[PDB]
Amino acid sequence: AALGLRNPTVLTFISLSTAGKANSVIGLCDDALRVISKQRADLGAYYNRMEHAAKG
Amino acid sequence: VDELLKGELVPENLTEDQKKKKKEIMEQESLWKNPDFKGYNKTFQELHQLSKTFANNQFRLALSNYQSGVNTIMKNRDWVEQYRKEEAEKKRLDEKWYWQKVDRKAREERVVYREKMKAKQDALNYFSKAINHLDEIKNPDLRERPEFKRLLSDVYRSWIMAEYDLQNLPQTIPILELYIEIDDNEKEYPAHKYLASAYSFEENMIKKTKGPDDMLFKYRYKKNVHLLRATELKYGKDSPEYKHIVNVINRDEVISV
Amino acid sequence: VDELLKGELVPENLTEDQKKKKKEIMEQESLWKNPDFKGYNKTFQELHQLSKTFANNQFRLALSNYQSGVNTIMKNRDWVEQYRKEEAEKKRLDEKWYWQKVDRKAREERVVYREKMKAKQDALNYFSKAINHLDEIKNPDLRERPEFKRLLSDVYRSWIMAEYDLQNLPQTIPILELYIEIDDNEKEYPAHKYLASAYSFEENMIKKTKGPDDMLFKYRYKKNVHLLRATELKYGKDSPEYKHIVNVINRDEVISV
Amino acid sequence: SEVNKRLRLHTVLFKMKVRTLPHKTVLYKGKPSADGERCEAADKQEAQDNTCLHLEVFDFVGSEDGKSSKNLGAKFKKMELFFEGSNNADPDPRKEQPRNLTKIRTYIYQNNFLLEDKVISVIADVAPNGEPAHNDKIELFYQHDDYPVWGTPETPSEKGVGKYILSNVENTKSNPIRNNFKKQFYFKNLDYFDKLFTKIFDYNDRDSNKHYKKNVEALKGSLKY
Repeated sequence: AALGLRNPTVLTFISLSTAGKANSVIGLCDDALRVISKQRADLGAYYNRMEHAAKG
Repeated sequence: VDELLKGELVPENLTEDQKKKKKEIMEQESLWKNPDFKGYNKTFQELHQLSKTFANNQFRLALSNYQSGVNTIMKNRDWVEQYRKEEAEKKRLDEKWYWQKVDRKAREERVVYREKMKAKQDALNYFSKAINHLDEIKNPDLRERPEFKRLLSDVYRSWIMAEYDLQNLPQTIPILELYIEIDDNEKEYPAHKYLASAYSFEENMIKKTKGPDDMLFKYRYKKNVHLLRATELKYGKDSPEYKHIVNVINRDEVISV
Repeated sequence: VDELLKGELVPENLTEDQKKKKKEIMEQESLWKNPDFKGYNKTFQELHQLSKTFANNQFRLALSNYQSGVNTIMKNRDWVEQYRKEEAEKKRLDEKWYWQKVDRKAREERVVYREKMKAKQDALNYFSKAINHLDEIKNPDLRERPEFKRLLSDVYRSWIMAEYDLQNLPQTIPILELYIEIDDNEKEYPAHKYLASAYSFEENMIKKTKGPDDMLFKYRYKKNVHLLRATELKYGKDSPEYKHIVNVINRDEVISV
Repeated sequence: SEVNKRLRLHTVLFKMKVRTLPHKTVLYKGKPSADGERCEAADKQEAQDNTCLHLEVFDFVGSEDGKSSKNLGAKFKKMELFFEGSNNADPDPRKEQPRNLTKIRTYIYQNNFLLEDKVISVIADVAPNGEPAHNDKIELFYQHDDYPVWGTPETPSEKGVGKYILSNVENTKSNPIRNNFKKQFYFKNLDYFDKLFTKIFDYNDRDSNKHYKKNVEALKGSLKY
């Protein structure tokens, strides 16, 4: 639901069983990838900062 | 008689003895005034779920979402009409063959279809929020009020129509059966026209995937019952359309001789 | 005739000579009144276990636990009935295929089944405590009172039904044999119905683990004895069902021509 | 206090079948026995001839320490209500006017096994209705370790021991015994049983509602085909 692959109200998730549906999922996965990629960047930034503090 | 004209579920403000009770209770609460108090046991504070102010806010929350969902449907219809108008008025200086017109015309159909389904999805989310707000009112006394029955039928009708356009036919059956149990909604032929198609989808899926025969008969039985009822409410009994449907239904079902 | 109407075992409250005797004993205790006296030799103080006051408290201790055990079963059934009602009365807005309905029903059954076994165990714990309390009443005269049998029959009967649902069939065999010795409890067909299944389980374990043939034949003999008794009690002799069991037993049992 | 009038409303229980009772609570109906001291059980609990209510609540000694199963003793407190006159001819308990109270009896029991300490307190109010202040018609019996024997009146030379009436109790500003007896115990004693009597009636009456809903609900199952 948080990644946009599901509806946080209806609770239906993405489907590929139709060619027209599958083409619009490509954009959905592009957004979903950026959400996961962003969060790992936040987690990576926290680790790098804490690494300096542990060194200091 | 617009039950939604005032935009509320139940009006709120009599006995001198009752007004005496209200005086002493308000005095009691003033002694124990603690705005930061939070109850570890929620049972007593959950009694507010039965209050008229609680039901009032729930109705106005559901009413707020319903107007949003209808707006999406109606604003979309405006756009499609406007979109087609603009296309016809622009100059096509590079089109001298009939097949080019069909190609240009085909794109507009896809653009129109793309926006409609996007708009239908927005409305269904808006309608679905309104449904949950209506279902968290625990007082049957307030659920029988004509204001509640007006919006509850209005919400379901808009939800069903949006759902059918998204081709989610099997989900309309549980809602439609609750819809035709409110006031005189069972007398509406469109409510039985949708259930005629929705139950036919169920029968086809059971036939396609080869399910049990018991479920096959149930969906066929329900399909013919509401197909006939919709025909009667629109064309009247013993009418030429009614006679045709009975012949179709008689052929469709099993008769023991 | 509710034997447990007053909620006690024996009535507690006349000869002039006995009235004189009680007077001097009360006088003797008055001189030697010492609440701090703790008897090193517990033998004399243990004579209190043979009194009527002792049995009254033990009977009400077992009665208190029986009500807790019965309440556990009754509250569980109400919860399951309410749980099924609530599930069918909510909206499955993301459910358009019949296999989703099958999956939804499966989850409900797993929840319902899990709650039952949790309730059976808690109810069983209460029943066993009642069993312990009744067995520390050391007066055979008080044990034979109609109030004692009425509670003991209910405690034994409830324990057997709870333990059987937990699939612990062998533990119920000694209790059922205790059960059928109380008044006309042997004239109940369900008591012999339970023994028929419980002894059948014992024979299977001997057969499965390749135990002694002596234990194999004993459990087979006990199974056929109580199987036929329940058939006679519920269906009577010279009935089509009764003649069926005789054919089945004779087929199963060893015959010496 | 007008709490005694509330106990008159509990005459609907005679024609109401008792199928639900609280935990460790006993309630049955009957007719007065010899001397009218207590209530005697009735073979038919739904007969109109019965005029006595018998309510009893029991607990165990040491239950505040979590040692109920240790069998440290026993205790029960019971209240028996007495009416006058036969009941209404109709068998419907829902409609039943309040009846006059012949006498209100309160019985207290407590027997501690380890200390061999038994206390029995008996209170009989023979004029529940008729005058707010009727201390001369409030018989109190106090037995401590089987002394004095049952039926022994309180002697003037030995005050407080045995059967006596509330009038002899002093209520001076130095020793407000009568004030404490009513303010602390008696008022709450009557209020406790009053709610319990109403609780039992409401529960059993509620049971009849469910059965009516059961038949209607089972009928709706015929509409599925």
